[PDB]
Amino acid sequence: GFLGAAGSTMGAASMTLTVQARNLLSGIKQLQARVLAVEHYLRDQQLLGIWGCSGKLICCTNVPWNSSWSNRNLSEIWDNMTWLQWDKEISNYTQIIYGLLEESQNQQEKNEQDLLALD
Amino acid sequence: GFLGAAGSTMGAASMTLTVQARNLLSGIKQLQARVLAVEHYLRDQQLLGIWGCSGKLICCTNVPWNSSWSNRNLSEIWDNMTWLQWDKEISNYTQIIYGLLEESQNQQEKNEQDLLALD
Amino acid sequence: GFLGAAGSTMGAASMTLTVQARNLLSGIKQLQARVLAVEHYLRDQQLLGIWGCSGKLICCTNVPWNSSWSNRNLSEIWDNMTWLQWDKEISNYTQIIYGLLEESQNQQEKNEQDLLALD
Amino acid sequence: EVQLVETGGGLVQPGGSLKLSCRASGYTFSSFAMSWVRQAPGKGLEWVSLINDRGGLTFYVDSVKGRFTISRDNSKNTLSLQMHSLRDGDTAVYYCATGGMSSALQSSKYYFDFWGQGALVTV
Amino acid sequence: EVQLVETGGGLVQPGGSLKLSCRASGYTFSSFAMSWVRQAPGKGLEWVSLINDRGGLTFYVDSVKGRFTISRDNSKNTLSLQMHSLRDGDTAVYYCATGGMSSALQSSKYYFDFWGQGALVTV
Amino acid sequence: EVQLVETGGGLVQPGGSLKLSCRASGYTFSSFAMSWVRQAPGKGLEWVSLINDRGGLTFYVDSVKGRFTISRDNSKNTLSLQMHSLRDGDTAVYYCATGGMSSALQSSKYYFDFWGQGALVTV
Amino acid sequence: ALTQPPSVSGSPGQSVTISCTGTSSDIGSYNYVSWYQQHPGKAPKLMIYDVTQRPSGVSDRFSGSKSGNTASLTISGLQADDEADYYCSAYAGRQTFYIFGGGTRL
Amino acid sequence: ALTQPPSVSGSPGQSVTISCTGTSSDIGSYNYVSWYQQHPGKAPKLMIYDVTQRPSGVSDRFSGSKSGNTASLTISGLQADDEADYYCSAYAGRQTFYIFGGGTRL
Amino acid sequence: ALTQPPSVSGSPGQSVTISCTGTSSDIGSYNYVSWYQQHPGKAPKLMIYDVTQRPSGVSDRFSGSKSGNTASLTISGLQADDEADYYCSAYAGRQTFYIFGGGTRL
Ligand SMILES: *[C@@H]1O[C@H](CO)[C@@H](O)[C@H](O)[C@H]1NC(C)=O
Ligand SMILES: *[C@@H]1O[C@H](CO)[C@@H](O)[C@H](O)[C@H]1NC(C)=O
Ligand SMILES: *[C@@H]1O[C@H](CO)[C@@H](O)[C@H](O)[C@H]1NC(C)=O
Ligand SMILES: *[C@@H]1O[C@H](CO)[C@@H](O)[C@H](O)[C@H]1NC(C)=O
Ligand SMILES: *[C@@H]1O[C@H](CO)[C@@H](O)[C@H](O)[C@H]1NC(C)=O
Ligand SMILES: *[C@@H]1O[C@H](CO)[C@@H](O)[C@H](O)[C@H]1NC(C)=O
Repeated sequence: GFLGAAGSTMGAASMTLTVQARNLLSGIKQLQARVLAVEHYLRDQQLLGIWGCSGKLICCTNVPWNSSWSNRNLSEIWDNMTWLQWDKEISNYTQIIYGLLEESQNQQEKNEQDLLALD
Repeated sequence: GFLGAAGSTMGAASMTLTVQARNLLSGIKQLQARVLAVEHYLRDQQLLGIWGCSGKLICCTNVPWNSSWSNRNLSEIWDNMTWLQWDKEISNYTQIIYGLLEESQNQQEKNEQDLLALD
Repeated sequence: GFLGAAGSTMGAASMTLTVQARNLLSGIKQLQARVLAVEHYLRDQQLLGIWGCSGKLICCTNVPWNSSWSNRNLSEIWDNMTWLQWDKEISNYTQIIYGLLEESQNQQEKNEQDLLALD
Repeated sequence: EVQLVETGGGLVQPGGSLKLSCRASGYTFSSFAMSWVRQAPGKGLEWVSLINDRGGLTFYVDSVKGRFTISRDNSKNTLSLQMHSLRDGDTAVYYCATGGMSSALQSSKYYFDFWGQGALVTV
Repeated sequence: EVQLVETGGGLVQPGGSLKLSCRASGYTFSSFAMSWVRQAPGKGLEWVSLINDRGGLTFYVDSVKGRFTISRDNSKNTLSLQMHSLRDGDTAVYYCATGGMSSALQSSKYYFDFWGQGALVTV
Repeated sequence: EVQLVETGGGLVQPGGSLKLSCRASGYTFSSFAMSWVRQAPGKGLEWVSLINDRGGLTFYVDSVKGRFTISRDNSKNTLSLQMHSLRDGDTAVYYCATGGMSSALQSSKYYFDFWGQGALVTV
Repeated sequence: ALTQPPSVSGSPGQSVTISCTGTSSDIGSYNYVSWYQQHPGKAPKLMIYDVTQRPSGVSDRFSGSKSGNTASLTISGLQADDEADYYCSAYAGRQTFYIFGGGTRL
Repeated sequence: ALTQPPSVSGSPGQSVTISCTGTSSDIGSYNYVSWYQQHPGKAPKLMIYDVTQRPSGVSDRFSGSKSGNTASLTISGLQADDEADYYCSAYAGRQTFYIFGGGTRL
Repeated sequence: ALTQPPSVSGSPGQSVTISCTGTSSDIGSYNYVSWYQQHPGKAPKLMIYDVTQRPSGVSDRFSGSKSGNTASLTISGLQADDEADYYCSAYAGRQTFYIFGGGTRL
C-alpha cells in the first residue's frame, strides 16, 4: 500500500516504487494546488530526464560515491536503515549529487553523439 | 486524419498512432477541463513509464497472452477487427493486464540492476 | 547562466542545454499562463517522444539533411553561427523536418517490432 | 494461381555484377515477406537472403553480407536482388520464394509458401 | 550451522537427461546467490552455473549453455539443476555452492561461501 | 607552425612499463582528436590508438587493448600514452598524430593532419 | 547444414521414413522444421510447414514429426509420382535464419 | 584456466607459498581471487575471499596477496592437517564468470 | 593490411602510379583512403586525405583516385625529391579504425 514501506528497510522499500509513483499523480485555491502538483511532478520527471533516467524508477549512473557524503556500509544503508533516515542523513548533499549527475549525463550525451559519428 | 482509422482494422490503424497522439494534447470550468486533460495525459504517460514504455507508441513486453482474455487468431484481431471492437471485448481484463505489465517491468528493472552490478 | 550562450556559437551553446531545459519549467490570468506553459512544455516533450527522443537533449536521427534547407558547411553552422541566426535561416523548413522525423520514427518502430518478432 | 517469374542475366566473368528481378502475381505482394534461395547445379538448396514485407529490413547469410543487396518495390510488385564480386562458389539457380517471415501482427511463417522457377547465374 | 544436501541420479546413458536437487538450511535461502561447481574424478574444480538470489538471472559456461538449466524455488529452499544430452566429458561430482554473486544492494561476493557434499553424475 | 615533440623512455626489459608524453603547439590542442601510430624499424606504419578531442573516448587495436592506455590533458596541451607488459613485438618508433576523428559537429577527418618526430621504444 | 541419408526407397504402396538430424540450436529449440519436395528440373514445392502442419493442396500421405533434435517425414502409400528430392529446412535463430539439409532421392 | 605448480611441500612449522598466474582479464583487472582448501573425499572449504580477506572460522596462518597478474597464498606454521589440495578462483568478467586453477597437493 | 607493390620507379619527369588493394569493408564501402609520404629518417607527411583531396602545402603533382576496392595515387612530374616510402591508410569501421598498407619505395 501507499507509503506502507516507509518504516521498512531501504531494500524492502525499493520493491514498492510503483505504488508511490502511481499515487503521486492520481476554485482558485484548488486549481493552484493542482497546477503546482503537476509542475512539481514534471520538475521531478525533467530532472530524471536530465540525468538520463526519464523512463526508469531504479536508474544506475556513472557518478561514484564520494564516501564523504556517507561512509556507511551497504548493509547499514540497505538492511539496517529506512529511506526517511537516509534522506535526513544526506539532506545536505543532494545538490552536489544532482550537479554531478547532470554533468555526467551531459558528458555521456556528448560521448554518444561522437560515437554515433564514427562511420 | 484524427480518428480516421477508427473504422479500419487494428493493423491499418496501428500505422496512424502519431495522429491521435499529437491530437490528445494539442474561466474556472475551462481551467478545470484543461488541468484534468493534462492530468489524464500524464497518467497515461506515467503508466507507460511504469511498464518501461515511456518513449514508445508501439511497445513490446514480456507478459504472455493468457488466451483466456481472448482466444482469437491474429488474423481475426489484426485483419478482421477494429480497435473499438477489441477494446470492448477485453474491457473486463485491462486491469489484470496492467497489473502484470507493472510486475513484469519491476522484475526487469531489478534484473537490469543486478546485471549492471557484475564487475 | 540561463540564455548566456545565446550570443555564442552553436557548438559552444550546445554544451549548456540543461540550463535552459531546467529554466523552461522552473488569479485566472496567472492560472491560464501556468497551464499554457505546462501545455507547451508537454507538447515539446511529446514531439520529442514521437521522434524517439523522449529522454535526450541531443538526439541523433535517421533523417538526412536535404541541403536545400541550408547548404552551409559544418564550420559555418557550428563555429561561425549562433542558434538565433540558424533558427531564422531555417524557420521556413521546420515543419518539413518535423514531418520527416515523425515518419522516420514510425518506420523505426515498425522495424523494431518486426525484429523483435523473430524467434 | 500464384506465380513468380524470374528475369536475369547469364554468364558473367568472375568479380563482376549481376541483378535479378522477380515479378509476382496472384496475391498481394506487400502482404508477404520474400526470400532468395540458391541451389548449385549438383547440390541441394540453401537460403541466401530475406526481405520483410515492407522492405525496411534485410537479412543475409554471413558469406554474402558484403556482396548481395535485396530490395523490393511494392508498387511494381517486383522483388530484385543485386550481387557484386561474383565468386566461383556463387554459380547456381536462384529461386524467388514467398514466405520466411511475418511482421509481428501476422501468424508466424519461418517457411516458404511459394516458389518461382529460378534464374541461372553462372561464371 | 549451514548445510547443503544434494539429491540426484547415478549412471545415465550418453545423451540422456538427469536432474539434481539441492536442499539448504541454516541461512535465509533467498538472500544468497547459488552456483553449481563441477569436479571431474581426477581433476580440480570448475564453475558450471550461477543463479541469482531471486532466480530471475542465470549464467552458464559456454560449453554447457545448450545443455544445463539452473533454477531455484525460494519457498521450498531448493536449488535444482537439470542437464540434457549428457556427454562423456560431463561425468563429475557436482557441488552446490552458496555465493558467487549479489544483487547490487549487498556487498560484493564473487566467491563461494558455503559448499555441499556433492552428487556424483556418471555416464 | 604546428609542432609535436615526443618525450619518453628507452630500453625497458620485457614485461615492464613505459610512458610517453607528447607536447604540442601551433594549434588549439582541444580542437583535434589525437592518435598514436607505430612503425617497427623494418616495417611500415600501423595505427595503435585514438583519443577524442575531449579525452572521454579512447579506441585501441585489439592486440593492445589490455596493454595501452591513451590519455590527454587539454589544459597542459599534453597527449600521453602508457603501456604495460611490453612484448618483443612492440618495439618500434611511436609517432604522435593530430587527426583521425572529429566530434560530430566538425567536418570528417579519418586521416592524420600532423605528425611528430617519434619516440623509440625498444626491448 | 542438416544431415539426412542420401537415398531412401521402398515398394509402391508402402510407407517410407525420411529424417534429418540437427543440433539443439536448429531443430531442438525451434518448432519450425518445414519439408520440401523437388522434382528434377522443377522448383521445390512446400510439403510440410511447422513441425506437423500441411499446406492446402498436399495430400494427407505426407506427415511430419519431431523428436529430440531429429525431424522426420513419413510418406505413406508411396506412389511413382513421389520419386523426388526431399529437403528439410529448420529455422535457426536471428543470426542464421534457415538451415537446409542435403537432399535424399526417393 | 589458471596455472600453479602441481605440488608444494615443506617441513611442519615452516611457511610455504602457493601461487597461480593468470592473464590481465582474470587476476590483474579484478581484485577477486579467492582460495579453497579441499581435503581428499571432502568438499572444498573457503579459505580466502577477495585478494586479502579471510572468512570467519579460518586461522590467521592463511594469508593472501596479489602482485601483477599472479595471486599468492602464504601458509605459515604448516601443520599435518594442512595437507590438502588448494585451488585459486578468479572472477573473469561477465562472459566468463569464474576461472579455477589446477590443484596443488600440500 | 593493404597490399601494394613493394617497389615503384620511373624516369624523372614522368608519371608513376602507386596503388593498394583492400577488401569491401576497408576501401570499397568507405571513401576515406589517405596517402602519406615518408622520407627515411623522417616522420610521414600527409599527402592526400579523403579519396581525392590534397592538403594545403602539397603540390598538385600528387593526385588520388579510387576504383572498386583499389585506391591509387598518381605522381606526375617525378622529381628526385620524391624518392620516399609511400603508404595508404584506409578507414575500416568502428572495430578496426585504420588499416595501413605496406610501403613502396620510390
Ligand atoms: C518492523 O520491525 C520489526 C522488528 O521485529 C520487523 O519484523 C518488521 O518487518 C518491521 N516492519 C516493516 C514494515 O518492515
Ligand atoms: C568529496 O567531498 C569533499 C567535500 O566536499 C571534497 O573536498 C572532495 O574533493 C570530494 N571528493 C570527490 C572524489 O568528489
Ligand atoms: C470500410 O470497409 C470497406 C469494405 O469494402 C473497405 O474496403 C474499406 O477500406 C473500409 N474503410 C476503412 C477506412 O478501412
Ligand atoms: C488465465 O486467466 C484465468 C482466469 O483469471 C486464470 O485462472 C489463469 O490462471 C490465467 N492463466 C495465466 C497463464 O495467467
Ligand atoms: C563574443 O565575441 C567575441 C569576439 O572576439 C568572442 O571572443 C566571445 O567569446 C563572444 N562571446 C561569447 C559569449 O561567445
Ligand atoms: C529537398 O527539398 C526540395 C524542395 O522542397 C525537394 O524538391 C527535394 O525533393 C528535397 N530532396 C530531398 C532528398 O528530400
